[PDB]
Amino acid sequence: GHACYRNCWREGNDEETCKERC
Repeated sequence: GHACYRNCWREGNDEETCKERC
């Protein structure tokens, strides 16, 4: 499971960015 809300943002996106995705 699940990195689309873990380091998803920590890479080079915001906490909302992944939101629209995952």
